[PDB]
Amino acid sequence: KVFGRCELAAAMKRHGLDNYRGYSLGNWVCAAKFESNFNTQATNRNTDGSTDYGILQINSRWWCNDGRTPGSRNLCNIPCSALLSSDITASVNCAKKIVSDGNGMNAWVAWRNRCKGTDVQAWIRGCRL
Ligand SMILES: [Cl-]
Repeated sequence: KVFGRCELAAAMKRHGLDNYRGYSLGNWVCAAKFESNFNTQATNRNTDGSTDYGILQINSRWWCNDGRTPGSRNLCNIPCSALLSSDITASVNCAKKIVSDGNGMNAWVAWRNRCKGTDVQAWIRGCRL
């Protein structure tokens, strides 16, 4: 599922991401944009052999099990495939754990490099929320 900008904003708000750990809704939409182009099926392998999954590109090294990242963890206690669903509940719930681990949204490189310090509110402008 490829989300619309406002469709995704609505979904994230409904799942309680707006100002979660102090991150306004626009941060999350900006992050999803540059991480996955709003595409729940997005996947990307990285150097250590781990894989990033879903609309928020959650990594198998720590957060989910994909059966092919030896010595990794599964801190969200989910199969990584669950992160590829059209329903973002799994991704959002897992994201909540990640942004809570002490490093905030810096855990998402795309957010750090492309959303942080920008006018992130622009990402939810015009949306019925
Ligand atoms: Cl991540």
